[PDB]
Amino acid sequence: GLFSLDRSYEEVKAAVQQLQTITFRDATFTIPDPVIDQHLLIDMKTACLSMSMVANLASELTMTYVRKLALEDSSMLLVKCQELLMRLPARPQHVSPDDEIARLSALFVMLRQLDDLIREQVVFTVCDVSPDNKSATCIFKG
Amino acid sequence: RNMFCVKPLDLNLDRHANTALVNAVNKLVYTGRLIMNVRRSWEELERKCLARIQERCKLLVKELRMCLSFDSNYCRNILKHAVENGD
Repeated sequence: GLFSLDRSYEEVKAAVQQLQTITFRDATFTIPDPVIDQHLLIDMKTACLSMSMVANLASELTMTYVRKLALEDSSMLLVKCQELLMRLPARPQHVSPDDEIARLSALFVMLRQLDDLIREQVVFTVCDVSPDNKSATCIFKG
Repeated sequence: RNMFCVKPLDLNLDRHANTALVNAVNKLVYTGRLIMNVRRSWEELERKCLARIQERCKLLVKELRMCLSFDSNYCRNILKHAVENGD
């Protein structure tokens, strides 16, 4: 849905084709009928608002951690995530733990807002499998 | 030396060293010390002037006292005022 905004009809076609196919636990499943109605439009609106509030709330410490780690650490995790990112000692010019904790609490609220878009409600929790994987004994969570 | 030509120009405080609070404190203590110095010098010159003019009034009255004439008495009466204030 987000990618559909300001991309050509055929570009969105190709993106929908590739994002449709999911591989999970050595079996591949396909989503039927991914269609951008108003029901997805509400989710897009709240995703944009949540991202913008995350960006506005995040402090310079939070922003600059990635850059500072990259200057003095190297790992597949770090190089991979920095390859996903844009390209561009000294003391931190503002330091206040109380401001930082207030800001982190608000950012936690916003990150909960954004997570609830993809987070489904748990209905059962499993603790058993029939070895043929036809049935399980579960605790109901509703 | 000369409290009339104020030169507060000591702005040279680079940001890489010291925490921001110490930078602020150094600027503040500089300005405060400038104010204190100028006020102290002013007061010392004021009191020197008052002491010198009081001494001169004393000596000149002592000298004019020796003759009792209208002019001499008039001058003594003028010098008789206390001069321990700017006014």
